[PDB]
Amino acid sequence: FSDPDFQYLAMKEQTAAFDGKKNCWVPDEKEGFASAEIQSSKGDEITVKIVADSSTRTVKKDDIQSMNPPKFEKLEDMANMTYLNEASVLYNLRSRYTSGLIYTYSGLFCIAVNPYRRLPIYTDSVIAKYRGKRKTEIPPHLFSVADNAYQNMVTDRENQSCLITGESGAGKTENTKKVIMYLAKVACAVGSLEDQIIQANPVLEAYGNAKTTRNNNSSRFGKFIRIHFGPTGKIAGADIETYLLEKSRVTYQQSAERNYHIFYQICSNAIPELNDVMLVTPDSGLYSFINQGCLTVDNIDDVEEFKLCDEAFDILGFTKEEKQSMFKCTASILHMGEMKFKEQAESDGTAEAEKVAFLCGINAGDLLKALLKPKVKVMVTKGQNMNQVVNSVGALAKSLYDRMFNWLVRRVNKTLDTKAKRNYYIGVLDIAGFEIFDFNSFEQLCINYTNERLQQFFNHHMFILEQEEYKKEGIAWEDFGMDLQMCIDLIEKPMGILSILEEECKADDKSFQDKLYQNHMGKNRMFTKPGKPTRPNQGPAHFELHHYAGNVPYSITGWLEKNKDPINENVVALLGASKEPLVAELFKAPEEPAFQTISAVHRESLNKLMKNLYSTHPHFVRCIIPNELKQPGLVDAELVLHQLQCNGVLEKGFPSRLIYSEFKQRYSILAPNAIDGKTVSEKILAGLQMDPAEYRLGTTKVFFKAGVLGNLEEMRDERLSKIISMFQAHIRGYLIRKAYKKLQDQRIGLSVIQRNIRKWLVLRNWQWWKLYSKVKP
Amino acid sequence: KLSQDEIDDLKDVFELFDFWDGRDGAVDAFKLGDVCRCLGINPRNEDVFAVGGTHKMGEKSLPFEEFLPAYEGLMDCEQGTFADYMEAFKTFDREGQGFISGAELRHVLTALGERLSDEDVDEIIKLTDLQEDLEGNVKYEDFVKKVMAGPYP
Amino acid sequence: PQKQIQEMKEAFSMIDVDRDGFVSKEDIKAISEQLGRAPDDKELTAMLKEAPGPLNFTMFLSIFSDKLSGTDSEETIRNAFAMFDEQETKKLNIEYIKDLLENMGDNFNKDEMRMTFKEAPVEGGKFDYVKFTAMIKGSGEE
Ligand SMILES: Nc1ncnc2c1ncn2[C@@H]1O[C@H](COP(=O)(O)OP(=O)(O)NP(=O)(O)O)[C@@H](O)[C@H]1O
Ligand SMILES: [Ca+2]
Ligand SMILES: [Mg+2]
Ligand SMILES: [Mg+2]
Repeated sequence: FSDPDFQYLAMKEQTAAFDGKKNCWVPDEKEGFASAEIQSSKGDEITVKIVADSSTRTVKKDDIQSMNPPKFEKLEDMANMTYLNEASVLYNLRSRYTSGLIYTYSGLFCIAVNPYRRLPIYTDSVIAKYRGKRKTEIPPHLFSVADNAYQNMVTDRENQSCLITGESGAGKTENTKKVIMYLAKVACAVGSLEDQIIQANPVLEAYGNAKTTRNNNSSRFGKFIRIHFGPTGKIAGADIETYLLEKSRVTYQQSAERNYHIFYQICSNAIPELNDVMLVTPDSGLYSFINQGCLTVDNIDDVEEFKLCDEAFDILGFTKEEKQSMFKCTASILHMGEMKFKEQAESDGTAEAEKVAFLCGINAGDLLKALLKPKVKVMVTKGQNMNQVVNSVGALAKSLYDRMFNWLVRRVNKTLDTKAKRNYYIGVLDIAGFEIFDFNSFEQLCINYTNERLQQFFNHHMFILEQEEYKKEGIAWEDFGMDLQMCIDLIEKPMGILSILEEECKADDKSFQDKLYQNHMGKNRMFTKPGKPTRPNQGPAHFELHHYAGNVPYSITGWLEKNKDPINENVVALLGASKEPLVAELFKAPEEPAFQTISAVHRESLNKLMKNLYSTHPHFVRCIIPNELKQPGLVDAELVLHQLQCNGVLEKGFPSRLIYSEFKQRYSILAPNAIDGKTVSEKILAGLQMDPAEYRLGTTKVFFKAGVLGNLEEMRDERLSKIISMFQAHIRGYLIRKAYKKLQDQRIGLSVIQRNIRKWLVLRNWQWWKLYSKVKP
Repeated sequence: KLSQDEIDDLKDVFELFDFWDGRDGAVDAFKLGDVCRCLGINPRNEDVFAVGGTHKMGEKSLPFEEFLPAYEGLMDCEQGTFADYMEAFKTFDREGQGFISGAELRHVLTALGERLSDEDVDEIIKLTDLQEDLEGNVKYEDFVKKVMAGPYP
Repeated sequence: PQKQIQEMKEAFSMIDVDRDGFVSKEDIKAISEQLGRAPDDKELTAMLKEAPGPLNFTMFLSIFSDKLSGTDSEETIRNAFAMFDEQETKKLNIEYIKDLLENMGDNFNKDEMRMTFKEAPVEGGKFDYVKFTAMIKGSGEE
């Protein structure tokens, strides 16, 4: 079973000479970590020679990093490594990436560093070559993984979940798909409910996604598709619950960025019959609500895809009517983004504004009347002015694009809902991630709140793989990130932001800002005031805070409204009852007339999310953004690493595993009494007087609480200054004695000298000596 | 505490110092620690600075009865054992072979701990008759036995 | 010893003018102002009380020999120095030895040093102890 279609899926040298402690990794500035062969020592400073650059430099011995040998290179599973450290992880992958593999594993973590070009890895042939294959045989592929989740759903009999994450333009969204696309090729009988589900993308991706400075296809909603099954076979059904679409986009497009794909694909002229159904001139160009930034996405065809959208939309079992009834609503925004004014009245060209009427089925004139400055209930009316009016128009634009998106999805769930016997499900999540920008307020907070919650489920499953060597290495040990829930809580707990933006909401900005600081502020480790870390192109905030990714400075400006939408009641009421089904439905009076602030639903939506995740045997996938250039094959060290910093490698509160073989060359100095004997330390341990719940001696390794292994370094430090200065004092004494004899002799000699002399100076003052000398002729 | 014949092992060597300061019945705190070395000891300068002791020459001088509580205090002082002097020179042996080049060795004690004047280091080597190979490395293991195993063996 | 007492002898002719063979008060102060300056009266007498017994060559030779006693030999001096000329230069640094005698030891005193070096053989900084010795007591030279 090898090498037919394995060209970019899964020998060479064994040997070119590697040495042992002579070779290692060194911090480069361009390549992150560059390879080197050492030359000499001098304390902290270490002289080492760069391998294939060939020129030497100074280096602290604590930046130097261990490196693995050859037959251990371009490794399938990094868990099976000697040096799973920074400069090693960043290597292996690079080696594999640059070599046509994108997928790799590290413990129970998936690694696909995004290849910006298309790839043959997806052929049914391959798919076939996969299902039923145990993990350790076939080279690394999302397939292998996607498979074993069912391999596992059946036999173990429970739901599994598959969380696919990484940064933006990483590949989350692009695999989530490839995934349902796989599961698909295992069911058929003897355009297909299978082929119907596959289409649910082009729909939601059309309306939902958008081109971002980063990635031309960035999502804007949290997705979590569930895929159930029958007691036996292929699927029984599936469903979709989305999370927090960007409402903002609809009206504003950050420069060099655009609005949702559909909008632009609506003016491409694929089916001109509709130009007239749309009352729209097919030029993307000078419409407003959708062109603040690029209007063209290169290597992305608006007609072809749109057609594909229409085409798909049908297989969804959407009537010709339902089909149209969407485009329609969608076009109406293009137009309202137009309704001029001049005043509290001036509706310049009530000629376009004329137009929204035919589309919703509400006389436009009735509508421009009833809410240019028209009224509300208690009903009364009061002068709507030239600006909110403008800022009340988008109130309507967005306040719908959401009700519409909502509907669309809610409707897809309807045709994907066969009610056959359902037993288990493979839930796939394709959600956001943590983001820190030069400005982060509210929208940009929940992405974070939702993730924090996602970290609990993360290490929830680590404490667990952790007790997987409390079994492996015979030891029973008896918070470790107990402030994390002190963040979770800080935010979601009852006397918190949420419990308030919801509660304290005579509401203006500081009425709201005051409670916050006064209550769990001033005094919390996490919830603290701001300062300047110099965010660069960076700007304005009011509060700071810590997340398992670091901190991020927030603002609170106009949120009590930000958590809501000002659909001017009667505009609504008027829209409420109109003739266009979708429209009329999208604005129905309640169960009955005579609720929502964005979180009541999200906290609700989210809570629900979690609940189910814990009802599943998760599987983690990790998406790495090779580089900033959208170019395949390129590697941007400084970025890759940034990413590895918070997912599967160091920077949370657990025991510091350590092999004896190391504990020796390490702290052996804190207890100098021994003679091998792997027990060379049990002694150092006691030979220190340590309170030991604080540690556990497993077999080939040792586990300490936090700051334990920390103090050892702090002691080992202060311990060797002494031990050196001691041996220095020794040398010093050996000197003062190497010469004492010498000294004492002289002490004599001098006594001779300043004695005879002190007399040869009396002899010449003795009356008689003079006289004698007076005469020796 | 020390014995009477010991209170003598102190009268005898201080009558050499009261000498080289001038027979007056006093000596200079600066020279203190030095005397304490002649008496088979190796206190640390930080130490001698506790027991009275003085930085630069001529600052404060002392007679026997004060120069006494010195020795004794500086007597109950921590000294080093062979291990210490090896379980600490190991953190500089990368080959683990048991060598430390001279260029380094110098730095070790000339740059770390209670730094040593290049001078001392030059003599202390002359005396201990040290030497390096063609690789320029030295077998420190020994060196620590010579210096530990005193002047005249 | 030899010439030493014979030298000391040939000297007695000298001192004694009456050549009575005894050196009286009125017998000293004379040859005194005969070779330079004379003493004081009492000085004279105070010089005769030092002659417990009256004045002859053997009571003379006595009080004299009664001094160059508690003094070391010569090579024991021409060597006591040597202990500080480690490299055998047969000379010391005039600020060295000098440093010695006044700051450390049996503290000489200025008056003492001044009077000590007032005629010491210093060359370009180098105090020649070999001869400061060879003469502190009397070199062999002829
Ligand atoms: N294996 C892959 N092969 C080819 N192209 C890919 C692959 N993974 C991702 N891409 C490309 O990279 C782009 C980024 O994917 P995308 O789904 O937009 O990222 P993301 O992680 O979901 N970010 P966002 O949706 O903005 O939160 C895709 O639209 C494709 O252009
Ligand atoms: Ca003295
Ligand atoms: Mg996406
Ligand atoms: Mg006479």
